[PDB]
Amino acid sequence: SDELYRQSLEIISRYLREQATGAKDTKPMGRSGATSRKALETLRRVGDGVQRNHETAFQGMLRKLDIKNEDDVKSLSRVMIHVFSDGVTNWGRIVTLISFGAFVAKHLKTINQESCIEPLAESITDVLVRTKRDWLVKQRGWDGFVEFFH
Ligand SMILES: COC(=O)[C@@H](Cc1ccccc1)NC(=O)c1cc(C)c(S(=O)(=O)Nc2cc(C(F)(F)F)ccc2Cl)s1
Repeated sequence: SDELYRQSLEIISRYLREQATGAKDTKPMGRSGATSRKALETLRRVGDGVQRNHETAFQGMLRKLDIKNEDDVKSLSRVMIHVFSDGVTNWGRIVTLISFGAFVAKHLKTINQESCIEPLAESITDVLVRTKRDWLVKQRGWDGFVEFFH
């Protein structure tokens, strides 16, 4: 019964999976699909920029966390709650979180741990929704995300 969680996971999972594999998911979107489609298109544009600009920082974080398997992916939300909460909440920081997700998803594909990508998307979505639900609600959720970056 948690639409914010469901929609956020759908968007984040889609972005991480396509980033890691290079393949678009042809399956139709769930509820509020038009918005989710625009949110995904927005992440492709903004998140690809973030990944280019944040390579150094993202490599630094990946080295320190040393993520190599499902056990490391399952412990990630505890670390990322700390990292993500340690700064001003805005849409930019939220994109950075998801973009770091995509960066880690690409790494997981590289080391033949592609099966960890869905658990990673869950972890990222957990961090976002658990820490920022109230903020996301006030900022009009994914409709707000799309509008902000238009
Ligand atoms: C305000 O929006 C920013 O300025 C974004 C870019 C941006 C600019 C314009 C449009 C969209 C985005 N950038 C940042 O918010 C950040 C960049 C760094 C390097 C940090 S950090 O120092 O806290 N490191 C760190 C933090 C996270 C996160 F997101 F979970 F908090 C994951 C991974 C890393 Cl390595 S936050």
